[PDB]
Amino acid sequence: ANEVRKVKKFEQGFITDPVVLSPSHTVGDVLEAKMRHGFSGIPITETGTLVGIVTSRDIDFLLLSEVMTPRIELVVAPAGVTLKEANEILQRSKKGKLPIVNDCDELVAIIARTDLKKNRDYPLASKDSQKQLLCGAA
Amino acid sequence: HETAAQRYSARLLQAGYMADYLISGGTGYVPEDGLTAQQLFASADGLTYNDFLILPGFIDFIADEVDLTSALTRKITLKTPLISSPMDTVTEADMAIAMALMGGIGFIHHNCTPEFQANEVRKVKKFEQGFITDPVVLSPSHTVGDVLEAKMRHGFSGIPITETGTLVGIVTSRDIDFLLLSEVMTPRIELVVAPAGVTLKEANEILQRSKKGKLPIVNDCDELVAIIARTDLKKNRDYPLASKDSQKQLLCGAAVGTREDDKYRLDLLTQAGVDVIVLDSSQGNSVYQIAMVHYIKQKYPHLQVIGGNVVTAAQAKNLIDAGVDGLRVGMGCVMACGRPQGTAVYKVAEYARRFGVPIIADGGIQTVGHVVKALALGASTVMMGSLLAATTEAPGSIQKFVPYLIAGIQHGCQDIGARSLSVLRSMMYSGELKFEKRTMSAQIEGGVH
Ligand SMILES: Nc1ncnc2c1ncn2[C@@H]1O[C@H](COP(=O)(O)OP(=O)(O)OP(=O)(O)O)[C@@H](O)[C@H]1O
Ligand SMILES: Nc1ncnc2c1ncn2[C@@H]1O[C@H](COP(=O)(O)OP(=O)(O)OP(=O)(O)O)[C@@H](O)[C@H]1O
Ligand SMILES: Nc1ncnc2c1ncn2[C@@H]1O[C@H](COP(=O)(O)OP(=O)(O)OP(=O)(O)O)[C@@H](O)[C@H]1O
Ligand SMILES: Nc1ncnc2c1ncn2[C@@H]1O[C@H](COP(=O)(O)OP(=O)(O)OP(=O)(O)O)[C@@H](O)[C@H]1O
Repeated sequence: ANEVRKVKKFEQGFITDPVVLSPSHTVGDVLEAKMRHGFSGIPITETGTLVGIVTSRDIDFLLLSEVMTPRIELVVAPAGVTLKEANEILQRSKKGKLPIVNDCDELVAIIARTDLKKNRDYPLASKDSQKQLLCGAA
Repeated sequence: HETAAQRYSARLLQAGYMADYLISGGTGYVPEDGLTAQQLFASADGLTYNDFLILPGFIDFIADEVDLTSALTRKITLKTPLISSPMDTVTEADMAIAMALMGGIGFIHHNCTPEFQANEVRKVKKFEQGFITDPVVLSPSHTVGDVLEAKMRHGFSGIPITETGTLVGIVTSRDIDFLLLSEVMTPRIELVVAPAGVTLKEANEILQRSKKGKLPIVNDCDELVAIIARTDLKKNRDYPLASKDSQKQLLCGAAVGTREDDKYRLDLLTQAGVDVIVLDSSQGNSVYQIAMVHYIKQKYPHLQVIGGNVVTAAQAKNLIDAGVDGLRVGMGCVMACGRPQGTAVYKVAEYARRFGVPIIADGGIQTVGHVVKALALGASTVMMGSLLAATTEAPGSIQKFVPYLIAGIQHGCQDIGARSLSVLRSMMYSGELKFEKRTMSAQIEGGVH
């Protein structure tokens, strides 16, 4: 059921199933996640999908808990956007993450700049009537 | 300097229990067992490092108090008794920096155009630890494609920019990832540049606030002088074994040939500021090497000169009294001349020592045991050969690898019971250190084969 959920929710540019950490978290248990999942730019709010980001450059000189980015991030997707619009925002912003936030002013999805370097046109879409990927189960 | 009998009797009296100090001094008797070095080489069998052992002594210090300070030449001194050999397969500007940061020295090889060797010396003298040596600066007139490919040429991609060469801005992959333009990238606005030359620990604090990947170093003229990269600040180590000159920058040497065409090579290297010259030659005692020696000492009276290879006291005499300040003691390690290396090192070291001209035991060293030996026989420094080839510095990393040899030498000179290589040699020449020969049956059983 988890795998199928993961597959139905793909969204092309956005990160499927992003990791949010809790502002009540000393950085060592974030810094090791780079040793667990490999990625290391983590968005930060109470438990799930507010303050900004904790990112490798914030930690690479160091213990502390939340002496990193408050709610003060650069330009972001204000509700939900086309991938082509976020591609232009990343160009001006130069930063590596781009949050998407809802009208309640909380994170709802996130983008990574490295994936925007490599996303493609897929005319052979294989999408359902709800415009998201088809998948099967044995 | 105190003998095993002096140290045992004194250190026993530090713990506590007469006419035993008054009837034989601090020499409270020890058995004679094994050969002094002068006896070992008396038989006129030509020994090499596999043929003898050093009978263990009395230990009264930890394996981390074995001072390794050695002397390279009459005036250059090193924190480590190692050297990288002047070979194309071993030493270039990268390994020369790596050796000096490990307290040794490196000699840049000479199998090249004279200009290339002078450039590789210049690259070593100007190291500065945290800063990027020889940064790449691009012109505001270039189209971005000829910057974006440099990432395909040199691999890095945060290029500082100004009129032709060492600031008006920067360009980085983040300025270029989405696209060809000619100039649209970050103009002068930079988040806390260094206004002049600064301490590396100050730049370490500036990068923490600034969060950017590059930190320009500028001058009161409002132009670049150097640049720092964040990735190097994450990793730069302590190097207390400094190997620095009086001007507080790295020592390095250069090999030169002895040909008539080499006064020009020697000029370019002395203009690049090289600290020491090794006269590369298969046999050093030649009229045109003694001419080359007299020529250097007549023209550049500051430059230290290490005499090309010898294996006899007669060769060592002719080069010393020509004025050289060192000696590569090694030859023939199929050619009809040469000497067994262990006998060469002992005989040349024992001769040179009369004048104070330390030697350099180059040739056929392939274990840390052989290093400890070559240092017990009289060599002041050991020149690591192809042992360093197939490391990542060779044209598994020299910075990580040299500490192994250091700890090995220290453990050795601890079992021998000598607290510092200078004491090891003093203990050898005074006949306090005892040696043993080894039949083939005694080394076919105990290692080696
Ligand atoms: N916050 C995140 N939550 C979950 N996965 C993420 C997250 N950030 C990065 N990833 C994973 O890594 C990929 C993007 O890598 P990215 O360039 O963002 O790494 P990074 O955070 O910059 O890593 P690093 O700091 O080590 O360079 C995504 O496709 C996804 O697989
Ligand atoms: N959208 C954003 N707006 C503002 N600041 C951000 C944003 N995303 C990340 N940051 C912060 O900016 C700095 C740089 O992070 P960024 O994602 O741009 O690169 P990075 O993950 O450090 O990349 P890299 O590790 O490869 O050098 C960090 O302090 C980070 O917390
Ligand atoms: N401007 C430069 N000129 C010359 N060498 C440089 C320069 N910038 C970086 N380097 C080289 O690149 C190495 C790594 O630097 P850095 O991590 O900052 O690369 P970068 O500019 O961020 O490259 P990239 O954007 O591809 O990751 C440095 O140790 C140095 O050897
Ligand atoms: N010292 C600086 N002061 C201000 N801006 C700078 C400075 N150095 C670089 N920049 C700019 O800041 C942005 C990010 O540069 P940065 O050095 O962090 O990227 P980078 O590390 O080279 O790229 P990457 O994250 O892929 O490794 C770019 O627009 C760059 O031109």
